[PDB]
Amino acid sequence: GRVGMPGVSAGGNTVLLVSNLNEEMVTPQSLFTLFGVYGDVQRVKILYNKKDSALIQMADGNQSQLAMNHLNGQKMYGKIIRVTLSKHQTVQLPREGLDDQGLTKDFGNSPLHRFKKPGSKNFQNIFPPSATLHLSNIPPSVAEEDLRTLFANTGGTVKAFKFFQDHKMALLQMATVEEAIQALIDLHNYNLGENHHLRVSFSKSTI
Repeated sequence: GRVGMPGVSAGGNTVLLVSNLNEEMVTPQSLFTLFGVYGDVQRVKILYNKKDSALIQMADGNQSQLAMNHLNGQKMYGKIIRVTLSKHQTVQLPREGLDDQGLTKDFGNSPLHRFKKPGSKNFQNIFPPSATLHLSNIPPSVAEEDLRTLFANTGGTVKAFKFFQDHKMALLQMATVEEAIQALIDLHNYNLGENHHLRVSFSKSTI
């Protein structure tokens, strides 16, 4: 085992509340890979009842408070993206994963992620943002010829792409860290190929 303490850095709540959204990226995979790159993630949900808000579910023990503090005011797309630890009961999704309505997203199957606890490929339980964007996914149906249109809409003006010649993985460079985080988030699920974005993330390397 690796856990058994009588508590954790959040409390055992497995939830993370968010506000001040743009309603233009805080719904699809983009938000899910946001909290999915800033740590482990259990689920997602969105709400608009007389107020714009959303909710994520996480491992609430060493990444939800970090992601909370750093995303609570980073304006990486055009909004304060307010964030806090939640204060109410967890979600329930007794349905297949969409609560038969769609405002919920039991995407915990991580169909675009392979994150794990510290011990390999990570040693900080989260990933800090940088202008460099390392990945695994380079399908034969999207390459520079379509990645051009992708980065041409992410936020920067480079996404310098460099890829292997004996594997299916690569790396990208945005012009700045803010558009870097928002660019790999925006394209984290954009390739439409057999590798269907195994992942994109930050690295110490450069291009």
